[PDB]
Amino acid sequence: APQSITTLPLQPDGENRWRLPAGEYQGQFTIEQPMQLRCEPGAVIQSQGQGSSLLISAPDVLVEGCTLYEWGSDLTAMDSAVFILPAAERAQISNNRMRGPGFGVFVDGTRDVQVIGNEIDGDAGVRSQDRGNGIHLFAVSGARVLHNHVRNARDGIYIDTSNGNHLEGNVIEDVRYGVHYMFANENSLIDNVTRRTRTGYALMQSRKLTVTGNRSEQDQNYGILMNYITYSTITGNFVSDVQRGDTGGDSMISGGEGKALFIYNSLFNTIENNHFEKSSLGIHLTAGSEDNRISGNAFVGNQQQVKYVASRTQEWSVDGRGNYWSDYLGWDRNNDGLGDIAYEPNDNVDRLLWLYPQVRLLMNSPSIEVLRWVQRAFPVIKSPGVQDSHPLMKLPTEKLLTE
Amino acid sequence: QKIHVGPGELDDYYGFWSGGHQGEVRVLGVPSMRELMRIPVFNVDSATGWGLTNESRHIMGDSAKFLNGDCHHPHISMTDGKYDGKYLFINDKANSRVARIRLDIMKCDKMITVPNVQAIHGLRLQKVPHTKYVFANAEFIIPHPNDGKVFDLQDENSYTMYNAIDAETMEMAFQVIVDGNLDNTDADYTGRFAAATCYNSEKAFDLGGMMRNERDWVVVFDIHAVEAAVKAGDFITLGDSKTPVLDGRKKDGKDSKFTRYVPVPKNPHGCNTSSDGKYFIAAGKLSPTCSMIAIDKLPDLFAGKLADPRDVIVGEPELGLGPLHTTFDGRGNAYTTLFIDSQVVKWNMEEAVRAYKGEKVNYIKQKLDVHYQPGHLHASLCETNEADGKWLVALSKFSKDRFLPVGPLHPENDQLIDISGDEMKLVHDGPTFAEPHDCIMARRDQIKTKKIWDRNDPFFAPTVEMAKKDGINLDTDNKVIRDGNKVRVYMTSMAPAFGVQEFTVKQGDEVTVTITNIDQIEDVSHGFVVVNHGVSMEISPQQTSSITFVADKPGLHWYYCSWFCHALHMEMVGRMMVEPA
Amino acid sequence: QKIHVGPGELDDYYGFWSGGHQGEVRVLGVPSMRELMRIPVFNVDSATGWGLTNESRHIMGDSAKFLNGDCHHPHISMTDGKYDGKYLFINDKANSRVARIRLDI
Amino acid sequence: DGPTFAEPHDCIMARRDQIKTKKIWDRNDPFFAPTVEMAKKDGINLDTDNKVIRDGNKVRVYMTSMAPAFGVQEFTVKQGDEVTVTITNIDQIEDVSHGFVVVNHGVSMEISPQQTSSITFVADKPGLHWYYCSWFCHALHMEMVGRMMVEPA
Repeated sequence: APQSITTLPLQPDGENRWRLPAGEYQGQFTIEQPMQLRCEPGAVIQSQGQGSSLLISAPDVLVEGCTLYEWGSDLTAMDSAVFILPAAERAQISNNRMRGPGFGVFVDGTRDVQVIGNEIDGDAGVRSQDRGNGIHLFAVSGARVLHNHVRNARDGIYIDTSNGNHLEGNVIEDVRYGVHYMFANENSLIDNVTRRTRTGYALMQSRKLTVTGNRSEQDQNYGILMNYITYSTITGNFVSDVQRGDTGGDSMISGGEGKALFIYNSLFNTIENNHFEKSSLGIHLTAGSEDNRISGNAFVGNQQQVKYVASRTQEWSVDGRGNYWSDYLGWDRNNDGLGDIAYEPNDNVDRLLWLYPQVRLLMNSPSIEVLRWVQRAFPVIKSPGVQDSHPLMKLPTEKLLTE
Repeated sequence: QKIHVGPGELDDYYGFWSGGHQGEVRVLGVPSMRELMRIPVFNVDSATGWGLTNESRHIMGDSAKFLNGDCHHPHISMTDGKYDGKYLFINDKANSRVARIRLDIMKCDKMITVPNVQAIHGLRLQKVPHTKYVFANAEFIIPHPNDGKVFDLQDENSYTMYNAIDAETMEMAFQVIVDGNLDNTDADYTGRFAAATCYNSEKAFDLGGMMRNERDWVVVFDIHAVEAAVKAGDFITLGDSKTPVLDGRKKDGKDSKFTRYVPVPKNPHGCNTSSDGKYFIAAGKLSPTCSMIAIDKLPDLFAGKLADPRDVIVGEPELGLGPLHTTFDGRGNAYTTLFIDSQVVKWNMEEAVRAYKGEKVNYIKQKLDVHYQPGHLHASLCETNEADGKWLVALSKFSKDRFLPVGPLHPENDQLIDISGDEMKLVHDGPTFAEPHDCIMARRDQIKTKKIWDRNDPFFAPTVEMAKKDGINLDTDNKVIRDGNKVRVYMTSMAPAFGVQEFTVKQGDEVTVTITNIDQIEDVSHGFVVVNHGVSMEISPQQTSSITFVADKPGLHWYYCSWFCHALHMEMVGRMMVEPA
Repeated sequence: QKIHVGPGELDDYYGFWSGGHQGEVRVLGVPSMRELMRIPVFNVDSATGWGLTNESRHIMGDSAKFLNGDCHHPHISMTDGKYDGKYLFINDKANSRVARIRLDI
Repeated sequence: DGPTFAEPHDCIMARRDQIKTKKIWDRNDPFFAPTVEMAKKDGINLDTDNKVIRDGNKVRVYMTSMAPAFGVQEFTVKQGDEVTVTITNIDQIEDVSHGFVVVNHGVSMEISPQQTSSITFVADKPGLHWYYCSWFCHALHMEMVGRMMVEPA
């Protein structure tokens, strides 16, 4: 593993500057001095296949423009394209292109690191299990991951046991999980984009994070999976078309149903102003999530909008603001009274109002109307507990529909 | 099926849930799922006198000083890969103990404190040719020797060992030094390769460090090589225990003759053997994947005729978030709990392998929303090569609101899932206290039982030997023996009276009451409780048991029977007179 | 009349069986009759740490030496001949004791 | 029909409405008012402090515990000291209970949310003794471990 003191330095003045001319630099490389390696538009570091293309082991290193190919395959030795050691604080990895069967950027407990504007690609030859993560973060703090494209590398970007992170603008495509995210307290995710994944946002076992402004496109099996996520400010998200596990001649009877929001055990959040659309289910609520504040959301075109299971009563309407509730059947007689009927969810009517969209007309007839008036007075179908006292007739989240 | 065992109808399976952190063992009737019996193992049970009766303390040894236990995995001894109902082995992580319960008396007979290790978590039984060795895992790394000299955990002498105890004699057979720490263990159906998951490969004491490495290995032990080494005598020893200790630690990249390391991501928790015995399946708590090792490929791996350690992985199914345990239904399928996803996902081993080779197949048959946070899950007769797949029990660790509010502490939820057909469906939700962490199920025709004790049982043999020493025929003698300050009262008991209804002792005497229940009737069980002296026992038919206690309170004291012997139990009583010094 | 309490439902009655020789008070759910909780009272428990912690030993007082107990009759405290769900008093025959159980915790 | 072990001699019944409970503890609760008073004796706020005090042969370890990490993950004591582990739950999520189990010292407690529990035990055996969490409370329950460093005499 020769160092960057080898090859062609062409040093600019200031000594915190080492340019890099074009060419086929073949092998691995280790950074052991404070450097700012800024290279020309096209230079290629071709690691034949043995891993550890760049081992940054010194503080204050800034790598810009580099292109990396086929760095490694062995996950056991966590071979990556960039492997920032814990003592390489304040490192910056900007505007690099990386295509290899393994980790793209790996920060191992090094604080105040900046991974900006990197397009990471992975080969499709290897199976999804052995592709290797992208932008893996361990015990990191103060870091900022902005506008990094990662494609075809399992688990999108991964955060573990980290507190000081600020995430923005990531365009994650064709990965197993959009953001795999475990035991990461007091973080922040903004304006992320996950497409064609198998879990758009895995918000696991964490605390006091902000997931404002994110955006999940045609994902699969999950849109926003939240486990034990407390004291958070979930806002601004957009989840669309979370397809199920349907490949080949099979049917996962009573399973595999996609979910826009899988909210689990998360007692305290501030979920508001989110758009969940064209899903196979929304706001799946299990365990205990009392004291959570849900308002101003939008659920359109869902096969079943909610699957509340707890035996307690919880109103998702803080300060007279509910959710758009496409299934909501009629009734906005005061001009702005948000609604008179509380949206008591029925799973069966949700299925009808999605497959047959004209049934709303059929259920606005005065006869069916008085029947419903008698079915909201003498309960028929035991109350799935959720009930929005003040549902919404106008459709909010219009700003974030298409952006 | 039959979701209800009503009055008159009998239950179909014995289910040996553990007592979890309480320490006991709970015998339930599947599918009725009600408490048939509570076998005290580690806790001091006032009911049967466990921990207070002399025979129980003798079984404990020097562990009697300890009032707590933490039992995780119960298992039943296997003959020819099938349950025989002879012994039941359970572990104790809190105090690093292994206990043996005779299943024909439903009481623990043996109890060994494994030396020079801490936190015995993993525990499983050899399946072929019989339960000859029982394998245990020490979850926490300690220095050796642990004399307080060096507290560093990264030293060469900081390690854990794969304990292996002889099943019959309950004397430790061998110990194998391994890198990292072992969480769960399992054995194959060849009797040769036993494997255990290693999750702290990182070797970090701190919080986050244990997840540094992307892949943490599943060690595999060649038991035949270990036996050959033990016979050859090239085994080291530690401390005051002559237990053979072997070395499976790596040495500058040279794999040991005893152990082979197979990388698995990430932090694996579970490890099981296929019903046919073909695939080791190891969970991955933090990876969304399960490793699938061809057991038939292990011989070549140890021989040194095989390439990279992972080549032995013949499948890596992707199931979901937080796979923890894998229970088999003998029909070619597997059932795994998705912890973070909070589900139980069906899949097909062979379809998973075919997918791993490239062919597109959806090996994921079904997902069932268990409620909530499942841990281990167990299908009936899964550990046998005779799995029937008629029931599943999944043990969710939080109940949240699924039951009545019982205060700040909540019971865990064991859920019964009919799996006889092709569709998994919940049947019964049961609250359980003290967090059972695993269970085992056996058929009603597999566990033979004894209604009445046999007078030559080794359980209470020390008491009978002490009786021969004093020339007392326990069967038909009621007498008081006074030697020094030690008073020993030998009585028979038959409802509704006690054989000795009085005996005067001097203050401070170590009184030792021995009671024999000669009644030959079934279920007529007596008790013996001394008021204000902390003395309680149960005396089952044909069983003789003794307790010792200091009579430090002068005056008249009354002792009653506790179990209800006959209509006039409130009448069976006695006066233990203590005279001041 | 109906006896099956299916998954996701709740029982209608609390039943505070005593533990007899166990020394505990067993909260069970009528009509499902399933062990909702096992309050430790007189035994030395290993799950809740009862009998080991300083608070429990201080509650016991000088009777903590006794590892055994025998509890026969539990009865909930009532106001004006009606339960108010405040305290449950349980007896101990082995050691001649009377214990109290706050029904909130 | 039901099987009940160890002869429940009697039973009492109440309605669901009659019995009201507490999802999580309070911190004014009398149940552990003595221990809180002990904290006043040392000027220790159990809610946020994580400290070890050591006077003579009595070592006290006040700490907070929230899933999945103990507030104090290492305390060094010399052999023969009565160590009084006082551990408080700063977790406000219902049903998330932790445990304190010291390996091979016969020390186990449960800790409900917002509960304070203190156990005194003697560090007879010198060396490194892992203590883990008993009640499963978090995904990474594996790392809810701490190491007690007992100095040889």
